[PDB]
Amino acid sequence: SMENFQKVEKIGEGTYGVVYKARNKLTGEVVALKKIRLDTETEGVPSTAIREISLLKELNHPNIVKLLDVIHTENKLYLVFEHVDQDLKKFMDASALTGIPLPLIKSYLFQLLQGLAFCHSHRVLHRDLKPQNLLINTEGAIKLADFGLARAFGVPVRTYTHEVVTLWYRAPEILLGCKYYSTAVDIWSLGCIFAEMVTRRALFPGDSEIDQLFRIFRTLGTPDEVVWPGVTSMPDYKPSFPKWARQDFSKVVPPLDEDGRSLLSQMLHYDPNKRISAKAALAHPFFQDVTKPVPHLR
Amino acid sequence: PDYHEDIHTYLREMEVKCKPKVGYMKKQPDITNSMRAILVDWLVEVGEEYKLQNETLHLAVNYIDRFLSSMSVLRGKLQLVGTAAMLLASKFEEIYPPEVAEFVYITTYTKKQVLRMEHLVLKVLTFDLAAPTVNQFLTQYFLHQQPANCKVESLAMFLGELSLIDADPYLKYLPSVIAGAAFHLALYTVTGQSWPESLIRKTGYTLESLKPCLMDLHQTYLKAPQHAQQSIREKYKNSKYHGVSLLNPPETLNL
Ligand SMILES: NS(=O)(=O)c1ccc(Nc2nc(OCC3CCCCC3)c3nc[nH]c3n2)cc1
Repeated sequence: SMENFQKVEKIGEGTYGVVYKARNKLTGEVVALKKIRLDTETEGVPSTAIREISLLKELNHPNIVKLLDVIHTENKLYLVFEHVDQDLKKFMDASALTGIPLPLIKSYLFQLLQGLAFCHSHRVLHRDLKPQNLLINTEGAIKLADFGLARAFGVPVRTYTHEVVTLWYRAPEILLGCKYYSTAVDIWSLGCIFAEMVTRRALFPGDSEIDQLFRIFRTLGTPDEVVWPGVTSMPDYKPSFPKWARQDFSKVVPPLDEDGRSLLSQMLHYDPNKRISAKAALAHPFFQDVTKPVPHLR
Repeated sequence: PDYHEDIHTYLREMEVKCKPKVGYMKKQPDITNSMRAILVDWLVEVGEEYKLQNETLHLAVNYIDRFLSSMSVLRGKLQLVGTAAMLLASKFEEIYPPEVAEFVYITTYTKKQVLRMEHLVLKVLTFDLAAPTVNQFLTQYFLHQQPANCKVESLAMFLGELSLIDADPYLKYLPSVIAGAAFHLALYTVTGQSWPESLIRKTGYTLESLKPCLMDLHQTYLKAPQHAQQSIREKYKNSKYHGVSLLNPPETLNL
């Protein structure tokens, strides 16, 4: 089964299992192998694998990581993916002293919004967008990866798992305990990442839920009934919350110009209903002169 | 609702691919529709015992029907298929699925058997478990009520769920069509209203295209207190579903 693959090295561990770089000996194709240990006498095939596999078989898109095969023993599960070259985080670290060219930031956000609009159109929530889960290749592509936290949703949504999204990228409606969250939670994460592509540090680096909320409030202002009808009724809202004034966005990500700031502000809207969809964002004026340059490093 | 139409269109495509084989039971040497009814009813019970989503039930039934579309099963192993299917549906759909131990307990078989059957069901279905259900179409149709009515909703779910029990006739109807029939029937029973114009625009279905399903569903509804399987009726007596199974079906539809 695994006979035609030669392991090269370990890449890392995401939500579940282990990923390795390998090569198809017969075709030359370099792949990413997600290795999942099963057993019996325990829980069987993990819900994360069930979800990821079934959803990734439907989501064929240039900006979504491609699932090639499932090799399924009684003991081990192996997801075979197309190998992508680097993750966004490592690339942002490497851009330490050059910066990332604006055309490349704009290309990446455009592509990310494409992959995300395709997911949402196919009733999939990603629920873990962060630079580590975003993969870039030598031809200028970026792709959504690690669908281990993804799920299929309904219209309208019902309550889904609360403990969702890596904290820095986690939307305020999750933080404030709302029983319905939806597609807008992925847009929030992408807004956080847009900002991060520009400054090259996380926009809201909290170490706890309250810390995270307060970092959000200090930047965008503390939400009230005017900006976000319903906020004060939310389960983990507190009247004791400090009431910070909203920062001018030109100060939130200083290198961004008018169009970029507008787009960012619609991605970071408190009210999930008012937050821009990935679909509507593709036609933002920010993107009028978008191109797809190869990355400028490697 | 930036995606309501995209999602509906996509579900309409997927339900055709996810469809079970309509005549599979004639090809089964050792099991019948009546045996399937018994199994489905028991799953309704498991659903209630564990407070599972109605969606999980609808998915588990889709997995069983697609499994039995290609795999011959002896009557003594039919409950093992149903258990693995419900385990798979729970892992996919539930925030807190029951553990394997709980499924072993609720059945007859070993943990080893259940887990091997799980792996078998995944192989046969080729891991394609994100299937459209009557439930997924109903919740979108519910958006077209003016105003929203809890009795209409619960009764539509009740009718859509009864359709799960009887392979003949319901295997021949798509989930979107069963959902159409269930929604009109409920609306009519409760308020005297009909399949709304906005749903014709959305779905392309009229009362004419829904009619054969409706005639079947209306008969199922009238004969429901007399059916050998009764778990859905009991389940829907609960205040959680507004006691809708206590409501009287209409004598005629006048379509
Ligand atoms: N660190 S890094 O910059 O050196 C680098 C990173 C990732 C990859 N390649 C790659 N990785 C995957 O998952 C890796 C996995 C690791 C843990 C976090 C979730 C993602 C894939 N899944 C399909 N295709 C994949 N391709 C190459 C180099």
